[PDB]
Formats: sequence, structure tokens, C-alpha cells
Amino acid sequence: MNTVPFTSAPIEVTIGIDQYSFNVKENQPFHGIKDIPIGHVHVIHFQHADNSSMRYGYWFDCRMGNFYIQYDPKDGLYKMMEERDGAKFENIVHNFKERQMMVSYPKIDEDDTWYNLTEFVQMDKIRKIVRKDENQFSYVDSSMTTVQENELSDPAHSLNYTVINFKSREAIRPGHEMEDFLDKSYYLNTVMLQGIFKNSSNYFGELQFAFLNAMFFGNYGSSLQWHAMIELICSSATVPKHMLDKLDEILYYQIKTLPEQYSDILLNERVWNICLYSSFQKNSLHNTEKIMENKYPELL
Amino acid sequence: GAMNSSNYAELFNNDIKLFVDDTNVYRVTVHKTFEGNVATKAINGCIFTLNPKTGHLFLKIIHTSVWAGQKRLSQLAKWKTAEEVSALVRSLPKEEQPKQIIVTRKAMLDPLEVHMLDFPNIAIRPTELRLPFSAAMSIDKLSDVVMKATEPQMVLFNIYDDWLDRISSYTAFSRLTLLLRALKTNEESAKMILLSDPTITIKSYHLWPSFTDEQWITIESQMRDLILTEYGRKYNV
Ligand SMILES: CCCOC(=O)[C@H](C)Sc1nnc(N)s1
Repeated sequence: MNTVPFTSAPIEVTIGIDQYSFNVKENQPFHGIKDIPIGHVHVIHFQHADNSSMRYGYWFDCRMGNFYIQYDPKDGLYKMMEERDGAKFENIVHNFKERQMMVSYPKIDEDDTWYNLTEFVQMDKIRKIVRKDENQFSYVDSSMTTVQENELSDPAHSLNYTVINFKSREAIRPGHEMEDFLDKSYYLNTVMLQGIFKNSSNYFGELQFAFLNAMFFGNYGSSLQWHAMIELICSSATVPKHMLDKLDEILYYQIKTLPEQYSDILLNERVWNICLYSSFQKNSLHNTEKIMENKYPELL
Repeated sequence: GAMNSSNYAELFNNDIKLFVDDTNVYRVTVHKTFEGNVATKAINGCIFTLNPKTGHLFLKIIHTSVWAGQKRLSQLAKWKTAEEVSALVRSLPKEEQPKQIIVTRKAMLDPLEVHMLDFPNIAIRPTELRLPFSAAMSIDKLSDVVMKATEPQMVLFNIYDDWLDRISSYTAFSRLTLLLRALKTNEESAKMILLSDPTITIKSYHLWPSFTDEQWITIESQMRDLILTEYGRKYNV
């Protein structure tokens, strides 16, 4: 179980760690988060009390280094940094733990929620969507645009998700126009899975990462990406059975975790009605359809 | 975006454009079977692709063989239309290709956009105008060439005959749409108006009768009356 210490908390802020969150008051004696489960990526995220504009946060994996948070009064945010001196770090953490100045990652033992939301998410793939190679962790915020959004403007601050566009030459084989548009299996299986992602695990990892950035930062382009990746599967007549069964599990836990009060902005009516009731896979997502019908029957 | 009453003069500027109407591509007669069920029999159809500035009509005849062994024909018909319009554009010299294609029905947008991916600079546009191009098969010479076709065929016409020698393309389009609206509202009466007088004939190389300017004013007035009349007979006013 690993630790992300904080130097201090000089401004009042709501701090999230994965699906948990807690309020820290201005200059409250808070010095970080302990007992963080090893084996998963994690995200630590921030919303300032005095300017709820800009949720921002950091994706990290404690196996890759010793990370801490330190407020920067010039740039006005909590920054993640790597401490390269291992003994300094261990000594800092031990002092903060002894004085009980840390909150504990509050995982219930029965609870697989975070695993289920990050099953296919790997730090190395995050670092290719979010390009900042000098750091082992990745910054994301509410306002960052995607490569596809910029095509339709600062490239260094972009989310480089895989571009999916149903009316593009990549998606449509010459001479198979009607076939490929109405049944997207060749775009899903040949272009995307075999060609670009290499396997369904990487596809699901990017789908899960897009959802998490949408939910935790209200990142609109991430929400577009999540829905596009769902629709590309649902609109394919030919999908491996193991992918359909896994997708149902993935979406079930995403829908289960979504704040009830954010459904209006985080869920696209057209995509979900099409996926659950019109598409080739309308009868392949039993768990997802049941939770959607019982939790968000208005959207449908 | 969409073409409407506000931007109507754009049809007659010098940017090449085509209307595409697909309402006569897939045509059927509905009938009873020996067992008392219902079945359809396809008949030949046509894509109506018109340059409104010049009157050039690219009439692609859709022979019933294209439907053989196919399912969901009303959906296929939109994609076949888009395939044939794309093929027409590719056949034209670059300087003759349209800058815009206006589809008369919104269900043609995605099929045509997908078939024209290779032409990103050709705008595919809907229209809010309710244009009467379905009545094209009420023009006797167009109906005749469609029904006689034994194979897929493209036939080129000028739907304005020689009118552009005397009137502008705005006036010619207005006359065409009035004629077609009348034929659509009451075909028998419209055709009576157009042909009642045996001394005014249709030239071999034309579609409509050889009316003088004054006779066209009379004809146009009679067509408006018909449309108002039928509007009367319909709503009881
Ligand atoms: C020189 C055009 C001849 O045809 C027409 O004018 C059509 C009937 S449309 C129309 N606009 N305004 C009217 N009152 S009737």
C-alpha cells in the first residue's frame, strides 16, 4: 500500500482520489493520502472552493515512482511531482503517518468498483494519449481538447485519443459504402482492432480512460470519445462474443458509478437509445440495459 | 446548410450545382396474390438530377433488374441513387463537376455524403423547399424512355427546351416548378391545359409545347388557377 504525501494545503479544495473525495480547508494540516492500492492506475483530482472552474488532476501508478503533491502559488494549482531521493521520501511519509496527518484510501474489502472501472487502463497507454514525456504521471483537466476536436488549438495540451469518424475514408471501403456505413464491423475489427489498437484490451482501456476523464473532469471531448467507442461496437454486426460480454460488464460499472445528477450532461440520448434498442447489439448488453432502464429511464 | 426561400437566387448564380431527387427511383405496383396476400412488383424508375441554371437533366434510368434478389429496397434505393450520382460526378470533367449537390429529401444526405467522400469540396445540402420533382414521370417523353428501358441507361435532356433563349434561369425554373406542381396536383387537368390546342405542338427535340411568350402567360395563369382550384376542391374553400 503506497502513499502520495502533500507538502501542505494552502487553499481550500475538494480533493478526489479515484471515486472518493473529501474537502480540505484553507491551511488545514493535511499531508496526503495513504494505503493506496497497488496494482491499479489511480487519479488524484482537485476542485478549488473559490473557483470550481477547472477540475484538474493527475493519473499515476505508484509502482512507477514516488509521487507527491505541492501547491504552486504562481501557477495557482496543486501539482504532482516525483521525488527521486527514495530515503527522503520514505522518511517524509513515515513522519506524516506517525503524526496521523494523512487520509486513508477508504476501500471497502468487498468492493471491486475501481478495478472494474480501470481493468484495461494502463499508465503506458495513458502517457500516449496525454503527451508529457518528462513526467511519469499525466495531467488532465476540464478544458483540454482532443486531437479530433482540434481538427474540426495548442497541440501540446491535447488528448490524443484515437480518431473515430463514421463518415471518413478510413471507415468506408470504396465500393462497400452502404455495407460499411450500416454495418461497421470492418472498421471495428480490421481498421481499429487489428490495425490500430492491436487487441480489444487496448480498445477497452482507451474507452475506460475516456469515460473516467468525462466523469471526473467533465471533459467534453472525452465524453464524445467514450460514446463513439461504444457506438462503433454496437453498430457492428460481427463482434467477438468475449468483447460483447466484457463491454456489458464495463458499461454496467460505468453507469453504476455515474453520479445520478450528472446523467443529463454525461449521457448521450441518441447513442444509448440506438445502442440498447436499435443496433445490432441491442440484445447483447443485458446488464447494461437493466441498470440503464432502472436508473435512467427518462433518458430512454 | 439548407436551401430555402431566403437563399433562392443562389440556384441561378454561376457556381455549378445539381438537384438530386430520388422519389421515382424505387417504384412499385401493389397487388393481391393468388393466396390473397399482398405483394409488390417493381417497375422501372429514374434518378432526377437537374442543373437549375442550365436546364440540363441527367436522367439515370433505374431498371428493375437492379432490385433482383435484394432486401430492404427502399433503403437500398437511396444508396443506389448516391452511387449513381457519385458515378455521374466522376464521369464529368473537373470543370463541369458541381460545387454543391442539393438533395430534395433529407434521407439522401448520409448516403450521398458517404459516396462522395472522395470529393470533400462538394457540398451536400438539404432544402426546405417542397419541390415537385416527383411529377417528372408525368412528362410524357420522360415516362416513355423510363418505361421502355430494358437495361440501365442514362439519357440527357434539357428540361427547359429553348426557353433560356428568351427568359432567365430564374424564370425558367419558376415555370418548370409551376408546371410540375400542377401535374402533381391534378395530372389530367394539367395535361389538358398543355395539349388542348392541337395547333401548338411539341418539337421532336423538346419536352413541352412550343408556346409563344403570350401563350405561356395564358398557360401559366391556367396552371395557377388549377393549383388554386384543386386547393379549393381539397380543403373545401
Ligand atoms: C414566371 C413564373 C411563372 O410561374 C410562377 O410564377 C409560379 C406559379 S411561382 C409563383 N410565384 N408567385 C406567384 N404569385 S406564382
